[PDB]
Amino acid sequence: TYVDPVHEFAKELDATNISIDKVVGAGEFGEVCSGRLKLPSKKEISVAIKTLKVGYTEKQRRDFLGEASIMGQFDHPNIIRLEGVVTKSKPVMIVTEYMENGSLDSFLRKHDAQFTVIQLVGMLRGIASGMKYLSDMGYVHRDLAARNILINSNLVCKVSDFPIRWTSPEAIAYRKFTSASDVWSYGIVLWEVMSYGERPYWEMSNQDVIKAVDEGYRLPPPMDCPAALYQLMLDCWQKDRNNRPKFEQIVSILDKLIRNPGSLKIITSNLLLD
Repeated sequence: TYVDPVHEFAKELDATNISIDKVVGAGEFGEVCSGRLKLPSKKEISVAIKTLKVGYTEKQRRDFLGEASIMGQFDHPNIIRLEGVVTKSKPVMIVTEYMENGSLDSFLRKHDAQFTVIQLVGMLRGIASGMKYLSDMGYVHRDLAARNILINSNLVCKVSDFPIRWTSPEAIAYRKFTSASDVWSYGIVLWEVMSYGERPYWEMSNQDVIKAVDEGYRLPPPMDCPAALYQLMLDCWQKDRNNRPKFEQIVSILDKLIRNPGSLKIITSNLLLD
């Protein structure tokens, strides 16, 4: 079980063991960079590193470290790993799993139509497996989107970031956030992946995204989308949240498609009424 909140779930790292190799850019609370971490066993790994800005407020520090207090509760291959934090020296740091290929939406946009269907399904299965663990822990992510999935050098996808286009109708209507609203979001991620990082609902007015979805309109099948995967999207996007599949069921569906890749050969900016 997840517990809503730092040193209970995060290792205090010795800054001597951290080196910075490359500055990436600015983040919400400070700089973002990458580098290397020397583990207690002397193994050296690549890591992503985020710093808290100089002259931070106490609220900024709490909100920044709050990420680590959440991430550190999870230990799963498809959830970004927290290596630890530095708090006893400044700048304050959060050190996480290095992911060579960055955010999934931007990665896919660079590689439009360049992966096999089975490669894409493997990415999707990893995301679903991470979400099955989060939901098993009782954690509702609320921000599941391809931009919040990171992808490593071997194309393994992992949930990160601990949004009207990704939010279920009931969560928009009255803030009813449940694991079933994360399943809705997963359906949108499925569409994002099969579309190679197209923006869900493009740049439709937000009021129209809300109304169209309420009226029964759904994102159209991506080009060359397997029928099985478009059906899975529609299932994730059931109006009745109780009729959406559970994450365990999504993982099982994708595992069957991986085991029977022939099934993917059956193929299915305007919204379609469902």
